[PDB]
Amino acid sequence: EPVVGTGASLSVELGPRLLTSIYDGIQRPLEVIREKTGDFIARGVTAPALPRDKKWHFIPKAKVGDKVVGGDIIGEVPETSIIVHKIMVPPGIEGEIVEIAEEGDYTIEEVIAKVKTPSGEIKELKMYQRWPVRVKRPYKEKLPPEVPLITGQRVIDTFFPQAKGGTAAIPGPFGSGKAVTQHQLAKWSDAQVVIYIGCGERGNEMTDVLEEFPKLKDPKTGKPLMERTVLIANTSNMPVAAREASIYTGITIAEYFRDMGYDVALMADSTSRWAEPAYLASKLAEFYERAGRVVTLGSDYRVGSVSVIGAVSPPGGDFSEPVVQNTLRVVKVFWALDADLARRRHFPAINWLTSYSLYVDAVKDWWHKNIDPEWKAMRDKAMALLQKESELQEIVRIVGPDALPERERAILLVARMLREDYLQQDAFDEVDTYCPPEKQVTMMRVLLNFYDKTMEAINRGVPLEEIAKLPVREEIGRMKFERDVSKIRSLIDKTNEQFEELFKKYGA
Repeated sequence: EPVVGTGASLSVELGPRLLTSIYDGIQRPLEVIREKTGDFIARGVTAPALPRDKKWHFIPKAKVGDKVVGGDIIGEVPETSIIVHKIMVPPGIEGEIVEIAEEGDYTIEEVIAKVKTPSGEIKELKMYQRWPVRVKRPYKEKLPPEVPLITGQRVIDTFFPQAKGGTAAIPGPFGSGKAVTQHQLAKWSDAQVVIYIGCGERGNEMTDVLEEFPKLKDPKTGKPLMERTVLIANTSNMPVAAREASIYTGITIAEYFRDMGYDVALMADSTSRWAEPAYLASKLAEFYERAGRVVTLGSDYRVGSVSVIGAVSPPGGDFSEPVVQNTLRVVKVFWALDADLARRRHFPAINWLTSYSLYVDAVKDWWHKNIDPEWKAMRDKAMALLQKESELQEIVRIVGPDALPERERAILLVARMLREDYLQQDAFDEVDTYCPPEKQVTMMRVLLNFYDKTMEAINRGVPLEEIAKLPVREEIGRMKFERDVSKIRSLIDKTNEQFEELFKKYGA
């Protein structure tokens, strides 16, 4: 073993035709054959990765004379109907642009540019580039969690935010119908690009993909969702070596898009031991370490991100070890899908007592500045509400509802509303399949004002049975189905008037 270095350098190729592509853990097209891993390097057999014959339209964005550093965008190629693919000087390369393509059509092998480094080396630049998957793509700076990744799902966006660049986790195997939140996240999050790692996929869980996935429309555009997605399959008779590798391959394609200025979401998908602890906590850590929002390389000042959502399919129902206990230490957000919520058909079945996100403080300020100054104070009060509900329910189990004073009945009432009116969301409703930021905070105020007003009326000796059947209530329940946000907002003044009436009819 004369040679050295730990690896052959498992490169990935990064250029046009990533999107719509379906690869495996090392980057070869659909329906492919067998590799081998280890301490040392690895071997292969055959495959290509981005077409060498496909002709791509290249628009130059720089003239001969321009000084460039690694990361600068020298050209643009429209890849799909959605993504403009941005062509960057590979990292490590700075100089004078001495020669540059004229707007036209080229294959990826062509030299679109040439750069004179300061030693004097002319360096040849094509529309694609290579990177060692095991090595984190560099950037200028890694910014603090700060901008939320807007999911359009109320419980997530309000109670358990994901930061752009953050890391979340989520139970079970992705491609299954006990949850569709997985899918919902992938299509609604305001990332531009999605990197999916479908993983361990079984028996006809690959046929779920190749058949349906290219038929999926992207709700923001009505174009294939695939046209802003890279797909990375981890099936059963593939080697352990192309599974261990995959997340790295994936996160690297991820880094490549954020380097463009994109926000990308990356979704991973363990199954019954995603490969076959020890120090293997580090191997996972350093995967998740590679998530982040960054000032990208470039001479312009450009921010991109890779936020990671990781699915946690355990050995089963136990959710205690191995992969499960370790992953939760690393991640900053857990959305706990709870089969008992699912059985009561409370969807999304995210348990509000046991999920958690450490990015609330991080993101409150985006919410306050751009959407509502009252955001954080509100989610807080809502949660306090729901926490109280949790406790009263324990007791009411033991002693029944008759024991309860009005005040308490008022709280179970409003909690209940909070649960059915806000936490519950209709993934299948044409309006409620997505709840924009401005809508979440309005709905929130409506409920919380109802609450404010409920207690007050109670403190004023109004019967709760009166409030319970107050008309505005039934409208509040339907709220989520209203697309016109200010029709929703009017429920506040409406709640007020109905309540005023109720003070009158009891006078005092």
